[PDB]
Amino acid sequence: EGPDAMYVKLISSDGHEFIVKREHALTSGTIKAMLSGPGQFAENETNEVNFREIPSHVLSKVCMYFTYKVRYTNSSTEIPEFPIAPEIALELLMAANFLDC
Amino acid sequence: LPKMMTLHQQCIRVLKNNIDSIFEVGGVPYSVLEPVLERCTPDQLYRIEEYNHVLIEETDQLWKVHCHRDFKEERPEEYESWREMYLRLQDAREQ
Amino acid sequence: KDILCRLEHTTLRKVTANTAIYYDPNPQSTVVAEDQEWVNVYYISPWLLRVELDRKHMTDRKLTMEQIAEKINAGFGDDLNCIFNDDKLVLRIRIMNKMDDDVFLRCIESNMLTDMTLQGIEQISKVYMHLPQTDNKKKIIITEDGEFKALQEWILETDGVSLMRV
Amino acid sequence: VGLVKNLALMAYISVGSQPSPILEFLEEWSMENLEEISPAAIADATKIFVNGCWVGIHKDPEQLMNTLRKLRRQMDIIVSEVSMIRDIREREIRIYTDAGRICRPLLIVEKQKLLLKKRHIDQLKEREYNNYSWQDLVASGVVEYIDTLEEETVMLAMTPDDLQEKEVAYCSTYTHCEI
Amino acid sequence: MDVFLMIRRHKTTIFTDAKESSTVFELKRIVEGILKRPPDEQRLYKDDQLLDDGKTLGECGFTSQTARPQAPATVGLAFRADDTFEAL
Amino acid sequence: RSCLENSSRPTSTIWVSMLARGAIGQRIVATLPYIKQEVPIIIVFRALGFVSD
Amino acid sequence: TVINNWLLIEGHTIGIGDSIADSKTYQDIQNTIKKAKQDVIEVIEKAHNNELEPTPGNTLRQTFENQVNRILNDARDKTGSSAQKSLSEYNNFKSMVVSGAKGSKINISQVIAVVGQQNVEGKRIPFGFKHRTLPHFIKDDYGP
Amino acid sequence: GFVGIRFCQECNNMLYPKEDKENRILLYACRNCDYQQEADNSCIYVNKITHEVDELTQIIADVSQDPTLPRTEDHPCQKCGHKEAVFFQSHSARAEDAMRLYYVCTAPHCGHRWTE
Ligand SMILES: [Zn+2]
Ligand SMILES: [Zn+2]
Repeated sequence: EGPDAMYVKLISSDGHEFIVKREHALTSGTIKAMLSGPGQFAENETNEVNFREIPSHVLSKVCMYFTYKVRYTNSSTEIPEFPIAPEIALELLMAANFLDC
Repeated sequence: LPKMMTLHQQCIRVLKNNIDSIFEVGGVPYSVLEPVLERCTPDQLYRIEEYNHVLIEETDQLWKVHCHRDFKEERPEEYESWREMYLRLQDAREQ
Repeated sequence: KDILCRLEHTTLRKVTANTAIYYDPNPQSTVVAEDQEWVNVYYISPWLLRVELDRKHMTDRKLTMEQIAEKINAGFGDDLNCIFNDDKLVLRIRIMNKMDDDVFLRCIESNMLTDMTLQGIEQISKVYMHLPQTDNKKKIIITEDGEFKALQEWILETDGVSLMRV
Repeated sequence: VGLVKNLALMAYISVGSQPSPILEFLEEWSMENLEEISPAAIADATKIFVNGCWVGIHKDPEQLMNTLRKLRRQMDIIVSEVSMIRDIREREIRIYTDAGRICRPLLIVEKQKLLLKKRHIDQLKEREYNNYSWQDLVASGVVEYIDTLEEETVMLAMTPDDLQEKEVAYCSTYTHCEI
Repeated sequence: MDVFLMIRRHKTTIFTDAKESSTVFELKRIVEGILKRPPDEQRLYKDDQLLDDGKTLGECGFTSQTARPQAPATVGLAFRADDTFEAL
Repeated sequence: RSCLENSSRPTSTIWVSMLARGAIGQRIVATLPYIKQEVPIIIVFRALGFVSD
Repeated sequence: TVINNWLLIEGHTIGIGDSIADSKTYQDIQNTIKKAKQDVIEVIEKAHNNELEPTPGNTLRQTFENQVNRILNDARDKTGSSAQKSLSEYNNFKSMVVSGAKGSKINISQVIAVVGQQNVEGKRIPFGFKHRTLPHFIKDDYGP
Repeated sequence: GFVGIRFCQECNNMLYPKEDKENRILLYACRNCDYQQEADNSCIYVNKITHEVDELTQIIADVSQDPTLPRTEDHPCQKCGHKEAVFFQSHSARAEDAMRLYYVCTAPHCGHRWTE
């Protein structure tokens, strides 16, 4: 949330917003197109990412997956999977719309 | 599983194991839902389409993959989408 | 290995890839047309027996096509003429001079495949070379110092018995 | 030794049946007779043998075997002891109704799940109250008798633990389970 | 190795990354760096086991399992040490 | 070992065999019940009522 | 007479505790079995991807069988060696084996560690079904 | 290449090879009736002694429905991109010298068969 960008805040129209490592949110497709928008260099540092219509636990799983995938891609480990609950996958699949991954 | 998966692949492999868990899709477009519905069987497609009617006109080409697997000797006639042909021949064969 | 090749029976069947029968009444214009150049170099019944031999079997048996050709000539005594070349290992056999010659060439091709020996001894089907690691089948010698010394030397086994020829 | 054998406990030797219902059903389930076909149609079709009698050919053998298994599992036209074998590689369907075929009952597995549910077990716990018996379990399409020729085409799970198995189950196409 | 705790204050959750041994108020320092939180505003609660007054991460409540990228371990937060403990 | 169904009769056995290589080619013969010698199979097909090859 | 009357004082038994090994020994046996099964799978993958070189005097299937039987015999030998190495001086299987009275080290190995490969007519268990030993396996399964 | 049976038309019997020296060419003649026909291919008979290297043409696609066959998802189909395929060794008597795997795509309407 602070303009020194290693913590970025992101909101889903829910009370439970989430603030995450930008370096561990680096694998987002849309971090290159709505924080790295028409011009870089302090467009990113605003850290008001006001997404809509996502329940809190869903994007908690999504951004925990962000940290998960960033530190489990190009590391010494490549095997592990992601244990999502079966029902929430549906609404998590709409998160699959947003983040281009 | 010595494989890396992104969010699309993770969600669709979990859902590709438990198609049966789907009751109502909410508002997902078919273009997103295209993988899990192609690895599926026609009774489950009937269940999905009769809980999630808005998908019907999207899934008809999918029914072709079923039709040429269950009625491989057949072709549609004109004014016959593949879903209604599959249901008509399926009920005719059961009768 | 040279002795093993000289002992193991080698028919033409062990080294032949294929045999085909053709109607070629004019060797000046070969119908197969892949053998035109060397047949025209050489240049008769209109029936042709074209024998193609595998590369690997003709190599590891250490056989050259001249040996097969002279084996043909010794087997039949110029009852039939066999030309050959390679640079595909190609033989071409005709029968010079009421049992039409196609079934006679049938029969001599059966004789080719079964009843002809290239190298080795007829009753011996397979020869297994080995170097024994035990003293049961070694060459024990008495040295100049006077000990019994076991010498590991290559020994052969057979699957048939032709002891006197061996 | 080896020449005198004994039955396994659930082994049942088939008693014999008339091929006539299966033959009639095959005649009007799109199988064409041998008398009415040109030989050119035999190369791509599936030969159908009923008690070793080549009676015709079929163009869609997979749905035919699905239909025949559905008929036998609900104790329709095909009785339970009839053996039906699809030699898939050799394009043949052999139906045996004769006596002397030794078979055994196996639980039917569809999509890595037993068709035997807790409702069947609960009904069988009160066998002398519900009048639910083993024959009702056969008629339910839960168990079926597989002989030695059909067993050579089935895929047996040794236990239901082979069904409820994770990403590498060693087989995802189990058709039957040992009781 | 890693660490994974959802620093959960009802409607605000902080993310962290650290290793199996670090003083537990350095967590408050790394919250302070970007979220401008004085140590009064950083009364971290217990884990399922009681919290670490000895002030390291390799002490009670934290194991090698709680550094799970598959799913972390969460607990509530109160941004006041003695006065009030505000939830929602 | 052919035996007619729906009846209790002895089984009649037919042997459609092929001769060994050791003969210009190897031929298919038929050992029929109540026939002393082996019969070539094309003769059996012609006697069944199909003369053309 | 003298030894049979001293055996009244000493006594000799066999029990289920003579069939038990150490937990470390069980771990070693399971590790050896796992490694040998992995080796058999690797030889299977080499033969399946046409990377298996035939040995002189034998065809490809018989060289594969020789390699697999060598791996499994090494497994049975190593697990048996660990089984005898686990045995105490009070072990009665070991007592009857080193006395020469009854049994062998193979019997101790089969009781404690690994029964081993079953052979019919000198080869492994044949494909009595269509390319399957039993209908509980998949077709063309050449694993242990 | 192989040579097949060429049939007569008058009696539908077998045509046997023969030569005419007046035209000095090759003809397939029927010797039940008096039919004759000029022969297209000069090859009368061919051995295929070591031409058993191919087994793909004898495989049929129906083995994709075999539940006892091993299935893999690490060998995608080249013709259609389906992820799943059955694999099996050759079932011939020529398979004593090879444990080579053949693969058949399990997607319907494709039936593509390949090797390794
Ligand atoms: Zn004619
Ligand atoms: Zn395909």
